Amino acid sequence: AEAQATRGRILGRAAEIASEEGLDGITIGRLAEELEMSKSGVHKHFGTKETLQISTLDKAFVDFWHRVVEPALAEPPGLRRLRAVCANSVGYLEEPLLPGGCLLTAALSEYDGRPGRVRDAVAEVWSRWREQLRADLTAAVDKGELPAGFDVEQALFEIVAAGLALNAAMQLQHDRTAADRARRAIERALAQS
Amino acid sequence: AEAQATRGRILGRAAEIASEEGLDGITIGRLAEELEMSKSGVHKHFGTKETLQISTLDKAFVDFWHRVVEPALAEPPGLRRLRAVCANSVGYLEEPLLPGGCLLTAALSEYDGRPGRVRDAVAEVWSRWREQLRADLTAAVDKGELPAGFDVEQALFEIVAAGLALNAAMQLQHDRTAADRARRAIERALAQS
Ligand SMILES: [Ca+2]
Ligand SMILES: [Ca+2]
Repeated sequence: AEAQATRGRILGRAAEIASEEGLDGITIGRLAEELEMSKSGVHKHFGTKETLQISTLDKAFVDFWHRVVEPALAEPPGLRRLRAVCANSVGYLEEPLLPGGCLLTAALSEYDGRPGRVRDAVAEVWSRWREQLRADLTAAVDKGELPAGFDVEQALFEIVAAGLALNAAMQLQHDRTAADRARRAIERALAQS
Repeated sequence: AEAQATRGRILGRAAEIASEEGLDGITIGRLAEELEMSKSGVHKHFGTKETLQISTLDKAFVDFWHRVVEPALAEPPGLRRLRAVCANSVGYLEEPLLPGGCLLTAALSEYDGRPGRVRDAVAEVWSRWREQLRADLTAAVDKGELPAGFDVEQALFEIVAAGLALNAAMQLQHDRTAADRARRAIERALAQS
């Protein structure tokens, strides 16, 4: 079952490629060529390019979650966990796992005008991410760490916005100042949203 | 010189197509087929697909500027002009000229990992937009409408971030609540950044 290793090789290379070229740059044939494999050998892991595209998206999300959310679980729900998650996500955006930055953020713009199975998977991922942030904001109000009338969705909007702007600045401008601005924007989100 | 009209037809259809498919979905052959023209007839306006791609980006930016910035010039520089520009840009994002939303925002994610002439043009456009916002923030401090130690680049970061998040929410989620959140995020940007 060194298949599991081969699968990881495929998905790993696909995430790298897709982070700069887009998910639609991902075909069975492209990956066979990149890894000096037969198309047959790729096809036994992933039947269609859409399956490969979705599995690559999922893999990248798993790697992100392991770097960003899992380390934060050593903190209690609420502001403690939220601050940890946000510090980790900023870190991940300023030093991405993939050469083209955050694949989740890029897939968002690539697929929002592309109705179908891949876009539905992008929506699913973004939904889980937003919920992880929202749960800790909600917990923080519940625990009295934020005021009773605090607007959870406003703060969430602004926190996600900071991430999107950080990724754009890093990828387009190589602007390393954006991270400190994202950090400040996240604190400001917590102060009256 | 009904060529000028033909050019507008080409660029118009190209902006529509690119807003959902990306700028890399733009070829001479695609547009010839879309408009029932010869490739020859397209090629006399735009020699290469990169020229066509850049001209389409520019056209879309011109249309945006005419809807968003020009109407705001009836206001004095500073907060008056800034609020008008931001209200217009929010309006444009909730009711876009193109079916796939803001082309400038999409090109940003499409081309940041694609070094070359198109990406350089995307950078140029985004630079002009950021400067239009920055000039009015700077004017507002200069006029004493914002406090003396107000951080112009923080506010700018957060204002641009709100636009990026609004476009993502509109395009992916059809979430019409995002506009009111963008509006609130822009006011909050002006309050201590
Ligand atoms: Ca929940
Ligand atoms: Ca200037």
